[PDB]
Amino acid sequence: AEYQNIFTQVQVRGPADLGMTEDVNLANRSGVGPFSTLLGWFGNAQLGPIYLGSLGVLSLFSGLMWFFTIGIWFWYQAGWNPAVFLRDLFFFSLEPPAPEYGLSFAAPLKEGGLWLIASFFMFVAVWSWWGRTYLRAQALGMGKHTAWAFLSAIWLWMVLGFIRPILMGSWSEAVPYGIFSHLDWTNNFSLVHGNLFYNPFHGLSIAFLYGSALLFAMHGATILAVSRFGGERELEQIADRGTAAERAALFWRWTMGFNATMEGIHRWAIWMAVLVTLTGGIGILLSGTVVDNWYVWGQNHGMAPL
Amino acid sequence: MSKFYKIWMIFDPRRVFVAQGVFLFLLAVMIHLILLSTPSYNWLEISAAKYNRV
Amino acid sequence: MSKFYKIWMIFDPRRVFVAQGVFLFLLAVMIHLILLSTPSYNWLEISAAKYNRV
Amino acid sequence: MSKFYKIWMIFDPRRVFVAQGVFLFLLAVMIHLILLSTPSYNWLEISAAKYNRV
Amino acid sequence: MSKFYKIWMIFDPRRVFVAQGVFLFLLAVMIHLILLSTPSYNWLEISAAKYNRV
Amino acid sequence: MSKFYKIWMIFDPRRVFVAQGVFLFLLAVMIHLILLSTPSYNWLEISAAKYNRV
Amino acid sequence: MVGVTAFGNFDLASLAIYSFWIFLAGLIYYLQTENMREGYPLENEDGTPAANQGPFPLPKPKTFILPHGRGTLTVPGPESEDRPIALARTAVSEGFPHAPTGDPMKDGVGPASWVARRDLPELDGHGHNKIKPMKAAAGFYVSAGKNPIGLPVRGCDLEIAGKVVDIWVDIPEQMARFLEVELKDGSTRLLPMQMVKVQSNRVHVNALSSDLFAGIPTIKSPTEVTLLEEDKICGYVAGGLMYAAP
Amino acid sequence: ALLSFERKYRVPGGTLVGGNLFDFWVGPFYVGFFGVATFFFAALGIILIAWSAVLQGTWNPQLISVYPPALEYGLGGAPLAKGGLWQIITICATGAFVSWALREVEICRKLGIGYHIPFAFAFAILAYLTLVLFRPVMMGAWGYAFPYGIWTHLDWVSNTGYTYGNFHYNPAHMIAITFFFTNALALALHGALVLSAANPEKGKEMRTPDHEDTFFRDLVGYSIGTLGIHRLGLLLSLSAVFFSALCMIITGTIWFDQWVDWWQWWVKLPWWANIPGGING
Amino acid sequence: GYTGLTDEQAQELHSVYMSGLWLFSAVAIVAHLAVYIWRPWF
Amino acid sequence: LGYTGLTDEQAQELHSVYMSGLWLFSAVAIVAHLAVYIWRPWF
Amino acid sequence: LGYTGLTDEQAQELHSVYMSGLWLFSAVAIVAHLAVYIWRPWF
Amino acid sequence: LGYTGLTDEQAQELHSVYMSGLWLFSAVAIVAHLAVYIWRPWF
Amino acid sequence: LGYTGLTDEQAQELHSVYMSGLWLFSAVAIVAHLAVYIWRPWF
Amino acid sequence: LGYTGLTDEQAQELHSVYMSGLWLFSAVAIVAHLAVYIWRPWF
Amino acid sequence: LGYTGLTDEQAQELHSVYMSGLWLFSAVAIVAHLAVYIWRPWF
Ligand code: BCL
Ligand SMILES: CC[C@H]1c2cc3[nH]c4c(c3C)C(=O)[C@H](C(=O)OC)c4c3nc(cc4[nH]c(cc(n2)[C@@H]1C)c(C(C)=O)c4C)[C@@H](C)[C@@H]3CCC(=O)OC/C=C(\C)CCC[C@H](C)CCC[C@H](C)CCCC(C)C
Ligand SMILES: COC(C)(C)C/C=C/C(C)=C/C=C/C(C)=C/C=C/C(C)=C/C=C/C=C(C)/C=C/C=C(\C)CC/C=C(\C)CCC=C(C)C
Ligand SMILES: COC(C)(C)C/C=C/C(C)=C/C=C/C(C)=C/C=C/C(C)=C/C=C/C=C(C)/C=C/C=C(\C)CC/C=C(\C)CCC=C(C)C
Ligand SMILES: COC(C)(C)C/C=C/C(C)=C/C=C/C(C)=C/C=C/C(C)=C/C=C/C=C(C)/C=C/C=C(\C)CC/C=C(\C)CCC=C(C)C
Ligand SMILES: COC(C)(C)C/C=C/C(C)=C/C=C/C(C)=C/C=C/C(C)=C/C=C/C=C(C)/C=C/C=C(\C)CC/C=C(\C)CCC=C(C)C
Ligand SMILES: COC(C)(C)C/C=C/C(C)=C/C=C/C(C)=C/C=C/C(C)=C/C=C/C=C(C)/C=C/C=C(\C)CC/C=C(\C)CCC=C(C)C
Ligand SMILES: COC(C)(C)C/C=C/C(C)=C/C=C/C(C)=C/C=C/C(C)=C/C=C\C=C(C)\C=C\C=C(/C)CC/C=C(\C)CCC=C(C)C
Ligand SMILES: CCCCCCCCCCCCO[C@@H]1O[C@H](CO)[C@@H](O[C@H]2O[C@H](CO)[C@@H](O)[C@H](O)[C@H]2O)[C@H](O)[C@H]1O
Ligand SMILES: CCCCCCCCCCCC[N+](C)(C)[O-]
Ligand SMILES: [Fe+3]
Repeated sequence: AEYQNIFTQVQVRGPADLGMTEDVNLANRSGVGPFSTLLGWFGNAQLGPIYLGSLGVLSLFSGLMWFFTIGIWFWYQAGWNPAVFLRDLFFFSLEPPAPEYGLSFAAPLKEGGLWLIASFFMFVAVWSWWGRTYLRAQALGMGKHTAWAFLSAIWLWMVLGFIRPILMGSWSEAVPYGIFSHLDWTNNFSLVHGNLFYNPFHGLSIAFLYGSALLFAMHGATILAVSRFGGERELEQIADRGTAAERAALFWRWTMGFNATMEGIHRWAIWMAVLVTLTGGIGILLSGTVVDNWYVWGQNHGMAPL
Repeated sequence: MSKFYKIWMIFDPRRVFVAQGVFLFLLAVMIHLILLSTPSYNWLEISAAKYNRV
Repeated sequence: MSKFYKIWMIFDPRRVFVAQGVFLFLLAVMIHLILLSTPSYNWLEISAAKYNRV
Repeated sequence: MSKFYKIWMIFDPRRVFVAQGVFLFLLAVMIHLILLSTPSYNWLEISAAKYNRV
Repeated sequence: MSKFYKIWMIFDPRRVFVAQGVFLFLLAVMIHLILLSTPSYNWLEISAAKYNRV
Repeated sequence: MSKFYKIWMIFDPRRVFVAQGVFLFLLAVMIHLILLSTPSYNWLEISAAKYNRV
Repeated sequence: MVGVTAFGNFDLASLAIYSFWIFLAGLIYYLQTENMREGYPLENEDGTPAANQGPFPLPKPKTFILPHGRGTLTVPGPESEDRPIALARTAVSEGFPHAPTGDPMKDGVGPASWVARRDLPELDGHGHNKIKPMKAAAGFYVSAGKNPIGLPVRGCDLEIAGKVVDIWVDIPEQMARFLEVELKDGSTRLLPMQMVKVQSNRVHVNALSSDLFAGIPTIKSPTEVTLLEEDKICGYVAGGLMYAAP
Repeated sequence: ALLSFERKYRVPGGTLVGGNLFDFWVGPFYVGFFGVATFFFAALGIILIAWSAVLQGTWNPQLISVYPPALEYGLGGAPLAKGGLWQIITICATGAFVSWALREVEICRKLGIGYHIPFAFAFAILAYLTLVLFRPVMMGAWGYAFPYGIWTHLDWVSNTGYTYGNFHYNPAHMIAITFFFTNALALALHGALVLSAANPEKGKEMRTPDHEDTFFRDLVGYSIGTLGIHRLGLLLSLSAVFFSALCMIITGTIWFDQWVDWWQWWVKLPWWANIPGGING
Repeated sequence: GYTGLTDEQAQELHSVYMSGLWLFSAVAIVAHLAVYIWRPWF
Repeated sequence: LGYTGLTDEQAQELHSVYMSGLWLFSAVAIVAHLAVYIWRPWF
Repeated sequence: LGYTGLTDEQAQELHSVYMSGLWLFSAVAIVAHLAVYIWRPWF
Repeated sequence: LGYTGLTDEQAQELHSVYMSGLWLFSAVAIVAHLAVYIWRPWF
Repeated sequence: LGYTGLTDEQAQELHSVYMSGLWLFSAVAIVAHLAVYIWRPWF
Repeated sequence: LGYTGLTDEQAQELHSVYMSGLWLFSAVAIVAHLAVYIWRPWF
Repeated sequence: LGYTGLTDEQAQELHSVYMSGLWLFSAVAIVAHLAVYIWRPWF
């Protein structure tokens, strides 16, 4: 049979890689954890070390409180029964306050008060993690592309839970903390605004979710195809172009009529993924605030018969 | 009950002050937000009823 | 019992105190939230009923 | 029977002490949650009926 | 209590000011948001009804 | 408050000025949109009602 | 502010959807011109610049500094396939294949092509060699999988071509790169791991047949492989799927 | 019009059909045997969509739709104005996709690279063939396939989804959606991580894959590697499409009722079906 | 010898480990005795 | 032994101070529980 | 200290200009608020 | 011990400053609780 | 002598500038609360 | 036989201690079953 | 101060031209606002 380079047939293990200390505070960085043979069949086997500094403490402890607050509400909702908690785990939900309160913070802890407490913990945990994502790149002297790409996903996160509920004047517009609960919110959000399919930015946002899936299947298959020429090390292909980068480019040149470079394909990748949540934030922020029926708005804008 | 000053010979002062500062901030807001949630201690609503406001 | 001092010779003092500190706070937050949920011990509501604040 | 100390020539004391502490606390909270769920042992709700607080 | 100046030999000034500046802005916005949310302290509405504008 | 000039020996002028420009502009646009939303202070509507342009 | 339109039906949602078309057009211009930093300007079938260069202008040069005093790479810049391309065109007109003027695998054309890269080893962040034999790397062992050392190497013609002597490993990535295989001639050649199939009792190389291992390009140092040697070895072996499976 | 390094790669060979009959390049495109087939099928299907517009009476591209034959025709042929044109365009699209996948195989052989790309494209083709061919054939009529309109193929999705209630509750849908979200998240991380290494802070040396591992170990405590991330990206998308086609080949052929009711098998397990409390008890 | 202890080190360690174990059970017995008086389960 | 690097003399100093905080913590807990039981007993 | 590379005189030079703009920007803001409060007070 | 390198002189000087702020923070909290209890008790 | 490479006299000066800005920020806040409380008390 | 690095003496004393623990565990099991059978017999 | 390399003579020359354009653009804006205000004032 023919080797398709999808699983490593042979694993080689040596000293634990402790990383490089460009400007990293080496005190905060922990020690190397275990080695996973199962993960070694697909990628690296080494787990850790992890940098837990000042924004790591703030993010992990706030993220713990957000996670633990929702858990205790689920134990209360289960009547403190371990079996009932297991049974109805996907049905429990922590919900925002009723629309009668608007944006006011005077809602009882059982009627959207714990939601505000959990939401604050999530606000601190997510935003602190963006700062940690920024600062971890800075200590290694690397570009901030990870921080700014993450900021695109935070944009949709802030539109769903904070920005739009402020603009709509009530916390009841926000997303409940549950598994089946936030699926119902998604289904009902479309029905209230008249078939969200006809939102132009939801349509664009889907174009880049399919485009990301299309692009990573293309890029991942291209690299594994030219991995026989040392194509996986894309960083050294950028510095000194080799036969892997030339065959990868000439495949898509002969197929599509245009191609990319080894570095330029990762600009397509980052820009295709950030538009998924950048466009989604606008479409969500326009729903109800500017358009309260996307099928009727569509009818006036082509897109649908009169 | 006096040799607690040795704890700064074991624990990094920078990490301890940061964790303690994070803990108090999160704790203070949670208690303040609880008091707002309880209608009997919401000091904004209490004054509204007392002084005949909205 | 008098030889319990050798636990530190096994466990890192730095790791034990972190694990214990997070443990106690979540244990204490859990217990308060259980009393808060139960109407018989919600001291915020018990005081309101006593002093006619609602 | 008076030779059980030799288990510690087999198992690392650090992994046993961590695993045991996780096990016992998880076991203890599980039993306390079983008693809270059963209404004939809910000591929070048993006391409410006895002193007629509700 | 007059030795708090020694905190600057521990924490880097470039990091404290950024941490402090972010915190004070978000605290000010958070309190201003609470006041606007409650109709008793929404000053834009208070003047609107005081001068009979709407 | 006479030694504030030394803050520039800590923070790069390029990063401070850009950060303020984003902050000051976003702050002003936020407040202008907050006023434009409230019907009492919407200066475009006030002129129409005052001059009977509708 | 539902239904508020500046003109016609152009509301705030129309301003947003039309602003995105302009932003997307600017982004596609940027993303495409950032991908013209290699392989441009376009050439004719013989080497001269073509009369058509496309709608998109070339970008402006950027300098890449190299991480171990290896120089500054500026793209786009002067380019040349620094090697003797041994091909003769099959037609006077353009768009037709070029036939090799001899042995294609040795001459380095077609699917057996190689690029004249920097003739130095690739370095990790510590400045050492990224790839080195496992018996020289310290502490490296085969943690899982069939240890493919001492197994015979069978070619695509189902004839044995040698047996594995060592494994060349990527030190920072911690993955196997090449198999060093000793031939009946007594010499050693490198075979990329992606091109081998390690079975339970042998290593099968579908690309080359038995009487082609002696033609794999060799390495100037027993414990050090350079980018030029990697490209010749990888290009030669993978070029046998087309020119060496008759 | 060749790339500066393209002359040594244009060699004759690696053609499944022909060998010199259709072995040439028209501009940058490779015209294989299946390039001739792909162009004919791509061109015919487009002009049929243009022709179906004049039968529909519209020129707005967002209103043009080609509808499948009505449910009264079953699985046979149909008149051209009703649904016969859809069947020709579906055949033309099916021919163009398979020829495009087959044409990519000839390009892989001529460059001597692996066949990962054509294999991954066949997953898209199989998902498409599931929606227009396999699933309608099981259900019994061509009228269950989606129409060929920009905004009317969304109406097919919405109408089909709400036939079974909220489609979020399809268990294979949830798995597929998870793979799609993970694939886009990993694509943002992969592009950003490589770009930050190639474009460091300022006046700094280009970083190394040792900085790429270190960044993600500092961040999330693990790093899948440079080879692992590309295997993962390929497998996340193929998995996303596999469970996409899985969730629709079981909808209306095996499962017929609301997808919410499926999850009552868990909530009605015998050992906790009767315990009072919670949401369902 | 997997953990690298000596024979007397295991003797010393296990003596303390049992010392804590009987301390834990002594509280557990008192805890279980107190509950049985308050509310028996048998 | 000595996984953490603490000597026997250093471990005694650490444990002695650790118990001092433990007993201080529980004494507050005992007074707190005694105050609650007098206020609203649960048994 | 001195993490920016500016000398002592440069920080004096930069601050004097920054404060000039700050007072100039604030002076307009105060007049802007003074006009608005006269036209339509919010208190 | 010796995990951070702070001497006894440094540890005593660090603890003395830190414990000074602890009583300053605890005194403000005690006054705040006393003030709130007079205004609106919870027991 | 420290964790940040700052001499004691450097720390003495930096803290004095900081506390100067903190009294200024605090004093302006006290005026704001005092004006708001007289305008519309929250107690 | 090998396969682990044990010896005849090492396996015998390992079995002696292990099997003694097996009887100790079964000693509790018999007593517990006997008490349950007195309380609520299932036979 | 060499963040960009302007030699204090280009910056003076550059800033003179920028202010010349700045005043011209402000001059046209003032005329436009005076024209709109006389047309229909917004105050
Ligand atoms: C019936 C329901 C409606 C519908 C209602 C909605 C609603 C409502 C929304 C979407 C949105 C989207 N829809 Mg839709 N959608 C429908 C039909 C579809 C169909 C289809 C084939 O029919 C598809 C493919 C899609 C796909 C999409 C995406 C393009 C888009 C989601 C982007 C995203 O990744 O957000 C997911 C990513 C985020 C939300 C960002 C999260 C990042 C945060 C900061 C990270 C937090 C981590 C957290 C703390 C956990 C930590 C864990 C530990 C770290 C381990 N929809 C139908 C018509 N859809 C969203 C959108 O924006 O579109 C406009 C959206 O709000
Ligand atoms: C399976 C994983 C993902 C994937 C992978 C993937 N796609 C691929 C490939 C791969 C690996 C290619 O190699 C191939 C390629 O070359 O890409 C540039 C391709 C490709 N995927 C494409 C599109 C595409 N992929 C999609 C999805 C996905 N592709 C998956 C999510 C989608 C979605 C979700 O909508 C689209 C639109 C093309 C860019 C390209 C294949 C081009 C092709 O087939 O060329 C020949 C055919 C034509 C030129 C057009 C023929 C037109 C018909 C005759 C008429 C119209 C028929 C059509 C059904 C009408 C639709 C109407 C409405 C529904 C709008
Ligand atoms: C839901 O349940 C609720 C929340 C309602 C109930 C739950 C309540 C719980 C669990 C409460 C838990 C409370 C706890 C654990 C409180 C602990 C509080 C503590 C320990 C506060 C300590 C504060 C100490 C402070 C603020 C000290 C500050 C010191 C300074 C500011 C000085 C710093 C300067 C220094 C150190 C310079 C010295 C440097 C040199 C070099 C000498
Ligand atoms: C759902 O079920 C419920 C929750 C209702 C019931 C379940 C309840 C359960 C399972 C409860 C479990 C409780 C347990 C196991 C509690 C254990 C508590 C412990 C062990 C508390 C110990 C506290 C000790 C403390 C706080 C000691 C603090 C000491 C210091 C702060 C001093 C610092 C140390 C110094 C200074 C050492 C210095 C010396 C040197 C050499 C540096
Ligand atoms: C919903 O919440 C609302 C919005 C209602 C309430 C929230 C209110 C909040 C949080 C308000 C916060 C307000 C703040 C933080 C205001 C702070 C304003 C400040 C500090 C403004 C300072 C402005 C200073 C400026 C604009 C100075 C500019 C200086 C120049 C233009 C001069 C140019 C400088 C040069 C040339 C230096 C160059 C270097 C040399 C050597 C010459
Ligand atoms: C659904 O079906 C139902 C449940 C209704 C009925 C089905 C019941 C079934 C299928 C039950 C199956 C039961 C079985 C197979 C039970 C087997 C039980 C056994 C064999 C338990 C053995 C326990 C052994 C123990 C606890 C041994 C402990 C040993 C020690 C504590 C000594 C410690 C070991 C040391 C110190 C190693 C010595 C080291 C050196 C170096 C000498
Ligand atoms: C919804 O919210 C509303 C809109 C209602 C409220 C929002 C209000 C806001 C955000 C107001 C903000 C207003 C601001 C900040 C306005 C700023 C305006 C400025 C700064 C205008 C400046 C114009 C300057 C110009 C046009 C200068 C042009 C110069 C030239 C055309 C000449 C070019 C000269 C060169 C290049 C010099 C070359 C010299 C050398 C030696 C090379
Ligand atoms: C046995 O289990 C234990 C108890 C140990 C732990 C178990 C925990 C469990 C079961 C956790 C379950 C967690 C789940 C199901 C989480 C689901 C989360 C979901 C689906 C979230 C989806 C969307 C959430 C969003 C979009 C949140 C957005 C929030 C913001 C954008 C910021 C919100 C901040 C606000 C609203 C204002 C806060 C400000 C103040 C001043 C309160
Ligand atoms: C491609 C990127 C660049 C786009 C062009 C650059 C300018 C961007 C702004 C264009 C705004 C004008 O866009 C134009 O708006 C009017 C406003 O109702 C639309 O509306 C007009 O046609 C529609 C559709 O028949 C009618 O329902 C409507 O009654 C009529 O007024 C036009 O259909 C649209 O073409
Ligand atoms: C759906 C089209 C399938 C065509 C597959 C490609 C052809 C395979 C056989 C090629 C070799 C044939 N032949 C006669 C030379 O042996
Ligand atoms: Fe890549």
